[PDB]
Amino acid sequence: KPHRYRPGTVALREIRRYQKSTELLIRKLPFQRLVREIAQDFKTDLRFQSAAIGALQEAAEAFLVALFEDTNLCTIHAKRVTIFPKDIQLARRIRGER
Amino acid sequence: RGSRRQIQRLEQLLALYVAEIRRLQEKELDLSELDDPDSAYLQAARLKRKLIRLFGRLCELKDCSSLTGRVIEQRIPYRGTRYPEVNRRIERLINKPGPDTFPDYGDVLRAVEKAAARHSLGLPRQQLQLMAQDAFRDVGIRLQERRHLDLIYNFGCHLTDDYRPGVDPALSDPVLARRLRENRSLAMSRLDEVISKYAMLQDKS
Amino acid sequence: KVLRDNIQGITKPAIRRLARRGGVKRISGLIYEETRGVLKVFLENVIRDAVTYTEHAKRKTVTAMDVVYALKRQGRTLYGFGG
Repeated sequence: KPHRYRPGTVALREIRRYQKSTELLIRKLPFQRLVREIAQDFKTDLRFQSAAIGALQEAAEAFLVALFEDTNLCTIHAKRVTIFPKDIQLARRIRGER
Repeated sequence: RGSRRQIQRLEQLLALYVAEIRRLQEKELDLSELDDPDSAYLQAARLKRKLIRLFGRLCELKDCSSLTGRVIEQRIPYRGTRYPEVNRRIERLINKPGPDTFPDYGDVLRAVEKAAARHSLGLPRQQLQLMAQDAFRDVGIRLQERRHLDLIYNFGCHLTDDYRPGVDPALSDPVLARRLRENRSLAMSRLDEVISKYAMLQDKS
Repeated sequence: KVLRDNIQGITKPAIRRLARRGGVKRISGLIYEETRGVLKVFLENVIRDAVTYTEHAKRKTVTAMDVVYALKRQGRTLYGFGG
């Protein structure tokens, strides 16, 4: 059982969330710019808390990854296959949502 | 054991990083700021990276592992086949550390084949294939569950830490609830529509 | 006959890694644009709900809390969060 470091000044629950932030795959500048692109279509006077952008990114990446997990789990071949739009669609029908 | 003084200094810095991250998280960004490479969001992300590096350095200083208590640190057991050698290989496959651990069917089938060949189990091809498919299904469920819990147990920040579903404003304002219901119909159709759009484009090629 | 799309934004390698994180190792050409499109649609869906909350609160800033209430309405992704 590996020894565990527990800082005296910061809770591990905070540390875990920062760590997850460093694990995200979409570059943060393009992500915030995509949010801008969407917001422009709603209202030119909308502001976003920075933390709201962070929640959006964490959730959006989980959503995309789950689409791929579902497709993966529905794909059973002895030789590997390239995944196409129809595979995503089918898998979403089989084990995905709504 | 590490220097008590240096540990106390570094932990002070760690807390300073936290306070600055929280300050940046509460900044309100207009549209021009969302276009800024030096926005509060990007400053915050850079500070989170710095903080995680410092955390790692403190782990090394106190001779601890770099674990943080993430749900994805929890090992998923697999004992699904009648062959413990195979079971072992699958369990190793699904418990590699980090956020990218999620095999495809091919990886599981390869683990089964390799285990069987290594231990001369004499298992024929179709038995291996069925074993692999049952395994892949079983571990797929558990991997998805572990990731889901890792997300919902480690989401947001101090600003959302007091959230509870019973405080949802829509619960006591039917005009709001009605608009959200309308939005929901639209959202589902929009997602269906993009999925179907790319399926249709595939059909034309 | 083959052609390379231009963009500003979400790069091919990022989309490759997102697919890989889900265990998908090989994706077709259309998957890149599809992933960008799906991402944009999901974000529009969340932001539409978030802004509905912001406007209900008579605010001009979308808060992390607005985004949470919105995310909870988008299905499985954040299911179970908060209680």
